[PDB]
Amino acid sequence: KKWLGTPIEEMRRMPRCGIRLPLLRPSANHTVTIRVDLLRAGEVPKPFPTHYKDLWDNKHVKMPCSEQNLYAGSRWELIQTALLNKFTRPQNLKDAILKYNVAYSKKWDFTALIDFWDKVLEEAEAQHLYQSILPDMVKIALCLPNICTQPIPLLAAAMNHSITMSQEQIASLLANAFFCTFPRRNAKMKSEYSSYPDINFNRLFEGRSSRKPEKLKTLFCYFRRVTAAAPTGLVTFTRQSLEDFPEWERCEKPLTRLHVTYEGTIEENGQGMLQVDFANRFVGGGVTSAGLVQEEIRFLINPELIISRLFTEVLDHNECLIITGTEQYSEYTGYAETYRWSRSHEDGSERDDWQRRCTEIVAIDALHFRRYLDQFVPEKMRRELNKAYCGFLRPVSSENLSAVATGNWGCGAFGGDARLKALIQILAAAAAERDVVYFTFGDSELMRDIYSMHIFLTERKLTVGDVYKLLLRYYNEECRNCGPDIKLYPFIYHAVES
Ligand SMILES: Cn1c(=O)c2[nH]c(SCCN3CCC(C(=O)O)CC3)nc2n(C)c1=O
Repeated sequence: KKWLGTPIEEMRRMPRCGIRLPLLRPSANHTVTIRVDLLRAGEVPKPFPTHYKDLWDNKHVKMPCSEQNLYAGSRWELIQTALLNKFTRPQNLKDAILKYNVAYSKKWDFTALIDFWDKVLEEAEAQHLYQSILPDMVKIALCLPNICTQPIPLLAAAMNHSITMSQEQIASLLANAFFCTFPRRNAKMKSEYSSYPDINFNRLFEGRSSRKPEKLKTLFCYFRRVTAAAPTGLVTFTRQSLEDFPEWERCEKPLTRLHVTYEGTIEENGQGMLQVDFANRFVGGGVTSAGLVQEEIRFLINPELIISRLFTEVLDHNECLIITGTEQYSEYTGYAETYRWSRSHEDGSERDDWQRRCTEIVAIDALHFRRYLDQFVPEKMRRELNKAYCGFLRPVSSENLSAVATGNWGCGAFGGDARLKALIQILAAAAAERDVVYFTFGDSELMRDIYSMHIFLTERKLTVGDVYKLLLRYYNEECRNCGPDIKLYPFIYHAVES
């Protein structure tokens, strides 16, 4: 069988399962950068306010077009002069970017940008790039003060706050990131913003990996689309930080339903579900540098995700980032060394009443384990449970919650055990009262094992706490004084049947 458990057709999805959205309005915990009274399907949203307002401080994005962005001369004037030149060769673009980044002219390498333009693209593609795409990217970047007129607060640690902005505003900001115009975001030894991810794209231009051309094709697909015809929708970015976490050993909740399959993907087969991003604590991971695994791929085919890096501080253990409304612009094949851009993608997702695509993605960062046994330590298991729980919980009735679409979170490079991490997500979803749709990405044996454990536990009516106590026993009996002699799932079967 290609899938096991509850049919996926019986799982809840957006928009059909959602509650009527309240009226979109700014508030103390919701920044809204567009005119809600003029928001209409198929119309480009109007920025609010009408005239640029600047905030240059430690609570807001430092905009490149700020009159306080100085070097004293105006850095924004310098950016304008540098970018409003014909490009005909990749060195022209390098030289332009470095005119307002002089301190980094010896530090930033542009080999991948030069190789892409000169050595990957055929002549006609290169010509289209410098005659049409790059000039159009410059124009939308330089339009920033007319597009992003409202200060953008930082989603800082411990903040429970949301930003809703237009896809068009995101395009202007991402064009600026491409041209590396965001100030104070560059120095390796920075104090300010040291707890924020990279946003400027300079590391996309360095080195000779065969990955970078594929990353650039994926991003230029997006840039070509959104400069040719402005997207009309909205995107919400919500930082969520919980303080009340379950007493896992005493939770009497039953497990919820499971669909597990070794075929399909989160982004295609989990349409309308809560889609997990296997994130780095710096959201987006290496998307703007060398990474090209699950999180980076998603940030490339849905580039509006990338802008979360402009304003999202590194996630603490009790926090996540929820992004609603990003659009898929590319299709791809493979991953890492085999990742390839395939073609442009026309997103068919419905939009909700806030004109957001009905696509909800949650970034939750797993721990990186130096030693395999480290992850069975109770404090580490509880950490992962609470992280997933924070990502899944919507402080909303269970009937209005979509299923969670996820997979082997934190496995591969971070050393997580897929069978443990699957069980941890199942418990967290149960506590948040959501069903689970689990993609094993080609591993048929894992699919069978997860299904078998799930139905074993549910048929015996074990609670979340019952299972968590079994994890603690496994640690104590097979890990603390110990790889272990007995694997986790066999241990559980034996303990319960005994
Ligand atoms: C359910 N699910 C996935 O699990 C998934 N994984 C990926 S790429 C992950 C390749 N990465 C390479 C380096 C390795 C190391 O360095 O250890 C580890 C693994 N795309 C995915 N999608 C779309 C999906 O739906």
